[PDB]
Amino acid sequence: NGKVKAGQLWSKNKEELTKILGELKTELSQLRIQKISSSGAKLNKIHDLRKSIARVLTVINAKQRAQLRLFYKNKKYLPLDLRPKLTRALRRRLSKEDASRVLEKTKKRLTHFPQRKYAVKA
Amino acid sequence: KGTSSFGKRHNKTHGLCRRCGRRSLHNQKKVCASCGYPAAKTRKYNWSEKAKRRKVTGTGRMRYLSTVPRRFKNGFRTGVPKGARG
Amino acid sequence: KAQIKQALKKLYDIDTVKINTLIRPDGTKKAFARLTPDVDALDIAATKLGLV
Amino acid sequence: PSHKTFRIKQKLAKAQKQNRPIPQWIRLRTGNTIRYNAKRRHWRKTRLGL
RNA sequence: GUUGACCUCGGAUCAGGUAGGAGGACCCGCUGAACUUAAGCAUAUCAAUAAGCGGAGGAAAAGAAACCAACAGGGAUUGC
RNA sequence: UGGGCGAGGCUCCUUCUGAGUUCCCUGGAACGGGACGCCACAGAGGGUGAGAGCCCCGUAUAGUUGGAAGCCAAGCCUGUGU
RNA sequence: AGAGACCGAUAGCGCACAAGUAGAGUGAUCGAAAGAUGAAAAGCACUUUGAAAAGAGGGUUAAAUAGCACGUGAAAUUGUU
RNA sequence: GCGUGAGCCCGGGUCGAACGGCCUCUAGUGCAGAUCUUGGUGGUAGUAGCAAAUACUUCAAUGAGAACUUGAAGGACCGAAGUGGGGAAAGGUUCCAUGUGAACAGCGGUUGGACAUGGGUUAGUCGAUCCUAAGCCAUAGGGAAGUUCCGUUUCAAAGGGGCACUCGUGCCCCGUGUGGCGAAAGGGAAGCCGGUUAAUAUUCCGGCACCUGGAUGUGGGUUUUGCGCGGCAACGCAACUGAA
RNA sequence: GAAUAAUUCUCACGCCAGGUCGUACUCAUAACCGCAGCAGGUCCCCAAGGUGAACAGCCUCUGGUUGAUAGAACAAUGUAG
RNA sequence: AAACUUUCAACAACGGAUCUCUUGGUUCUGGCAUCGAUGAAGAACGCAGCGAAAUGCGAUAAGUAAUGUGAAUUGCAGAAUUCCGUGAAUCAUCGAAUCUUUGAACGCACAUUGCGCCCGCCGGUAUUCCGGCGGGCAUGCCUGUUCGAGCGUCAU
Ligand SMILES: [Zn+2]
Repeated sequence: NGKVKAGQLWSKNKEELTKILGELKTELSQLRIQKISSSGAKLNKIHDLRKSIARVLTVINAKQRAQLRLFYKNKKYLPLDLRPKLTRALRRRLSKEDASRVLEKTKKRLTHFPQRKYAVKA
Repeated sequence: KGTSSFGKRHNKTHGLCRRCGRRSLHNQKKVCASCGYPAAKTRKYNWSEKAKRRKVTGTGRMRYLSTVPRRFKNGFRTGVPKGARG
Repeated sequence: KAQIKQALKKLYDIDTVKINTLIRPDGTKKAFARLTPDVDALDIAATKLGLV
Repeated sequence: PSHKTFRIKQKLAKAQKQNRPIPQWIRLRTGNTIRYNAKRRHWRKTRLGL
């Protein structure tokens, strides 16, 4: 046959994506039965079919992740894999609001005597 | 001693180790003579500089640490570029 | 052996009486499957694309 | 011996697998310098470490 | 007697968290030699060094005087 | 002694850039020798069948096409004493 | 990332090459040798002797005094004249 | 050809891409020796030598080529504490078939445990898996600056059994004790005969059997004296309630 | 826990199931260790006939080999008898 | 007189010096600060139309998605695309995924592909037995919740 183009795979639902995967896995095994003691243009079909299964598998996984992320919006606790992964050291630094707090007596001085803008003439 | 006594050698002091793959696991002692298994630390000493370089970082696959420099250059961003399809 | 018997029934709808397995020197597993007496195996080999 | 373990059984398969000569069409590539397999092991010459 | 508190000490696959390992050129500590020199050698020297052990960062450490001075007095720390 | 706007400038990536294959001799092949020209804020370097500024990639100068996120800031608009 | 009054394959790092590889040791550990055909494979069709390896003609090339034991090919040692 | 000398210059042959004179600067700057370092090559030399384990011979076939390939017929040795038939440790494809130039088999080679291409190892019953021995290591605790040393029932609040609920989540008993690893020769539930393949079988095929675990029905037995009869006895039989 | 059936009968017959890994070949004057196709070293089972006190020595049957570089001559000196 | 030994030249041998080359070393100067229980460094086994090694990747396995460029790859074969748009490549960039067995390594162990427990679904007459699939069960410490022990102790 031919490739399964990724262009039209995006405008599908989950069920028909799972259906197409059914035949795709089928004849790959069936065609492997008779590949022995023969070799021709059919050898291009195994490399054709193997990659075709890969494309649809990624699409199904990607579609599930996007919809799952919508569910956990506006939630305090969300699963580990959906949390951002930056670095072990970067996940334990103080937040911006915590590191910017100041004491009440320090703010009083900074309000009335800040750094001024000045110039001195020759 | 000599050839006559060399024929009596059909036993094994050491076997394969689960952490370093070398045949340096004492059967009776149950400790590896190269990587220090089952201790948490890995054996390493400063009186031999050649031994340290034989198992230093960067002599293997580096499955995860090899892609970090590229990620830092872009500032550890997430998302997709503007109007990508998907 | 339990998984092998299940796979054949779901994929080639053939029933077996017993399965014997061994591991070849190269590192692959080879399994012998014996079919029930009423079913014929010679024709199943032909009709299931097995080279005959 | 006849009594073996799966770890030793697995290890002997790979050692035998990577013991056959190079395919013929390798030496016909452009800019090739490989002449022969330099890691040939024979059971009467070299003793592999289990 | 019943019942309700306080203090101390425990159980749980209770809810949420955190430490180990790698690297160790540079940096903060502990521990600690002998070869060698003295034309011998024991105090001394090599040396408050090599090896061994613990703990961090892109720098670390130090730091706003229980200081230096004896002057007509200087004024946190680090480096040349 | 609060708040809000804010030109303009600076960092990063990406589009584009001058001039001989003229004539003769040796040679398997001119990138060699001789004659005649051109460019140059560009005669650093490399390739092309032998030493190439003008065959090709690049090199010098300020501009130019498009895009993302942070800074700085000329100068303006409004409350007010428990 | 940019450079040098640095080395030019017994030099320069142990490694200019499938080098911490092949190999040795029960083990801790020890650890080499090895770059260059031609601008382009155009890597010798066909005939003939031979059981075969190969030889003699004949071909490609500017050159086979460049034939995958291949640029230049010194000395020790050897053959013929 | 020049110079006392270290050295310089030219003629002829081979080869194929860079190189000199003159004044200053700079250094990893000049080899016969060090039982010097690495690589290469001679005389000795076609020499020493290839002599333990009793021993070979005739015809035919294959082939370019046969003392050490194959068949037949003679002659010999090992002589059941074997040069026979099978195993543990160790080796790791050495097993079987077809083909073959060089190299190896200290002579040869058509042959090979060598080279090239393919194939081959089936288990409820044979082993591992289970239990402990000498011994090793966690837990409670105490030392040590520390890597870690001791400790194995010890100055410890240390466990496991049953039932019913629509539903897990509710009840009720006992309590001196409470870990793991460690044997292919120790302890241990169960398979025998015949045939079969170029190469495996107590496994494959045919026949005839056994053990454990889990569910359930018929036959027979017992009971209205509710849980069997006989023999003086040693005891017998197809069964014949039994928790802590 | 029964008098009209019930049965916790270790009796006979009948129904279902039994996972995982090893299994080729040598075990030695050529397949393991001694730098090697080395007169060395390396744990067990089975055990025929005659002579004879006998697993002593000598000959034979089943089974297994005929494999250790060869041809010609017979001085000295040697090793063994 | 030959043979033999020695010296020189010509050509032919053995061996790899000399001359020329270099996608490699060495030293100095300049810029930056980024591993890991959200499973690191290291180890094992696998994947190609024809592969042993190196390089790359993990049963989605000599790669997949997305963006850019704009016609290849090449030892052989085969097709693929052909720029209408539905897009070659061991291309460049990289913001979404997969990621076997191990390793600080974490149910108990390991010289064994060994032996267990809890919860859910699907089969065999099955809450208890057998099989398949998915999710769990290490230690020290902090905050909070909950259930408890003791004439340590307060009031009826
Ligand atoms: Zn180890």
